[PDB]
Amino acid sequence: MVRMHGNGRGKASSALPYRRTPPAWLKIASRNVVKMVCKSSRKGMMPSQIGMELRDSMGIAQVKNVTGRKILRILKHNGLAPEIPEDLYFLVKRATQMRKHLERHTTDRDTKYRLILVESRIHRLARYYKRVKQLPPTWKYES
Amino acid sequence: TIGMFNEEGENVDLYIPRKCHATTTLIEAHDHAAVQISIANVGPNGVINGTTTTLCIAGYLRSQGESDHAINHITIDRGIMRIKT
Amino acid sequence: QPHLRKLRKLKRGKPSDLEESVAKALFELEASHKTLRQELPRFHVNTVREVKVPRSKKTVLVVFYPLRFLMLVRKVQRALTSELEKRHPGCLVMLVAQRQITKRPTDVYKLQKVQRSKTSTAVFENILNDMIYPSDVVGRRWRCRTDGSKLMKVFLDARDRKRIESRLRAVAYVYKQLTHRRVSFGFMWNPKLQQVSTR
Amino acid sequence: TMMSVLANALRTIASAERRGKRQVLIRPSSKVVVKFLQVMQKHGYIGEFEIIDDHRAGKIVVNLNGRLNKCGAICPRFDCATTDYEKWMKNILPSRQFGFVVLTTSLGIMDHEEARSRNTGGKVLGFFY
Amino acid sequence: GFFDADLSYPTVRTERMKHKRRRLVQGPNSYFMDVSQVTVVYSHATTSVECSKKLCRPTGGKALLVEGCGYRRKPD
RNA sequence: UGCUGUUGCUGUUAAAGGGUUCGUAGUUGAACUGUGGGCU
RNA sequence: UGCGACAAAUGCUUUCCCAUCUCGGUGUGGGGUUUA
Ligand SMILES: [Mg+2]
Ligand SMILES: [Mg+2]
Ligand SMILES: [Mg+2]
Ligand SMILES: [Mg+2]
Ligand SMILES: [Mg+2]
Repeated sequence: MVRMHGNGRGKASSALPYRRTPPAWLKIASRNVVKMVCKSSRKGMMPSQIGMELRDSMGIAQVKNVTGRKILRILKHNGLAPEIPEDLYFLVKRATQMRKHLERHTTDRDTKYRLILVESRIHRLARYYKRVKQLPPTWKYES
Repeated sequence: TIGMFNEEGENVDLYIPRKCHATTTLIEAHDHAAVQISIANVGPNGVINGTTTTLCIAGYLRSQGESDHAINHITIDRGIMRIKT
Repeated sequence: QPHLRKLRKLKRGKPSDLEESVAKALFELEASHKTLRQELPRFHVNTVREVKVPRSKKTVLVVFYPLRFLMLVRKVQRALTSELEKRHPGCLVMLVAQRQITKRPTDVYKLQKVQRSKTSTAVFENILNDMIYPSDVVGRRWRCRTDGSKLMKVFLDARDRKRIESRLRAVAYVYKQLTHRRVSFGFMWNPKLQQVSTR
Repeated sequence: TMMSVLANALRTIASAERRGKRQVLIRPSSKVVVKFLQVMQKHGYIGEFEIIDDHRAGKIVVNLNGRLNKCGAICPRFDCATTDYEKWMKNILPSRQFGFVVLTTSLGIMDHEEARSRNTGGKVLGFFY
Repeated sequence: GFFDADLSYPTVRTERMKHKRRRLVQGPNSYFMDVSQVTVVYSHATTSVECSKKLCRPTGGKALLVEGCGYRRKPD
């Protein structure tokens, strides 16, 4: 979004605290936190969205600091991880919508240029996931 | 103690240039902007006792305009100048 | 006698004079205290060791327990610590979990398989957290002097200066007896902006 | 991107000394960088320094006396046998009376004068004088 | 002036003005509040928070609290 | 002859940065598992 | 199959839903800790 494929140089991001201990006023047991994570997944939420629900309305700043494990690790233990990784899923969805737009507007050359960048990003990402065996070999992206 | 000595024990240096108190650089023979300032020591009654303290400031520090700032720090370290109120 | 059940099965034979005294206190508390009565039944200690801090009056009692009960002890550490002090006047008690360390390998392939929680860096950090548990570390610095020495300083929150100030001399000495490393302490008001407090 | 942490740190120190600053901040830190500073500290070229922990690659604040003229890294880290010491002294040092070349050897990190006494070679890291 | 600035112990005036990732040690900017049933609300919430009605409105920065319910900042 | 430049050249105007991006071989690539201790 | 003894880096005197009904110790007369 910033550096690869473009000239952006933005710095906006979050900064985790030095003190990794949950506050005293938080009185939720670790078992119940794990239950809420798995419940939201069956409802259809992605790991990024799950962590924001707990942050916004439950007082849980970091799931790892309460339970000892990350959100995606919890889903893998319960057999709830997505078939393909989340960031690869969103990039494929974006490219599909670009291609559907382009089949009517054949002269939108700016969109055609952006489609080249997104598909290069997909192929780089797929190569990494195949090396660490998060994707099957011979997985291929089809335009 | 300061300078270059041969193995015979004699000092073989022409002279020892001044070393600045603020910049710790050597002051060369053709600086012409380096200065020395003498501040009198005043006795408890409120008059001078006949002794002064001397400071040296390299020329380039006076070109950047930082010579005034260096003087402030030095005087405090010597107890000549107070701070706060 | 029932109170010996609070010890490890190895030491139930010939307990030392310090071991059974703690055992009696733990057994008595397990049936009297309101909050300890549902955690204590599953708990038992390994051994108790006595340390004499030089240039001081109070002595330090160190209690070792298996790492299984880490979460059990952390839940009731405040009440358990204060309760034991009353039974043993003129002494200070610290609860330390017994951990093992795997020595650092020389071969690259072996180094990749080390369990990170068994490294000396991780173990010594957790031992320090045990001795000050109600408080936590808010900063840490290393001071490298010109003579070549390196001194480590740990900063605590100033909000709980009153509670833990008296114990810092004992904690520093005991930490050296268990790890053979030097530590020093300081306080920070507003640790977010790294502001240290002088008195 | 940043390829060498050691090269980045030494350039920061030399620049601060040239401008006459009293302290300088260094980031990111590394265990190789700390060893290099201790060698300079032992011979009296820098003052006291301090390491700050932040659960990441830390930071270092070092106090400078006015004695340092220049420090720098050598890239790539060439190999140096015991017979090559005179060659490197002749090329990157101001004189044969002062200055040091820092090496990494199987005995640790040390200056070239100590390495010669121990009769060991290694790889060149940098220099200072 | 007249005060020497130590890099490792900056003054509160200087350090307070810095960007959160430009401090000597980086840290968060947000916090938690409780409102009044009683619920905990993140200071920079972007999703919808329900009691029975919505309690905050998302914004480019801090969330906007509705009028007619008391709030209090939680410690730590 | 530092006018072939690894040591060790030049590229705003003297000769010389490709019209702009994507990209495979290739070259290059962030931190971390480590202060031994006691005696005269 | 039974038996004796000891560990365990993570609590089976577990979890889960199925239901059915003021004193003492501590630091300087006051402070802070557990408890009442
Ligand atoms: Mg020649
Ligand atoms: Mg030429
Ligand atoms: Mg031209
Ligand atoms: Mg151009
Ligand atoms: Mg590296």
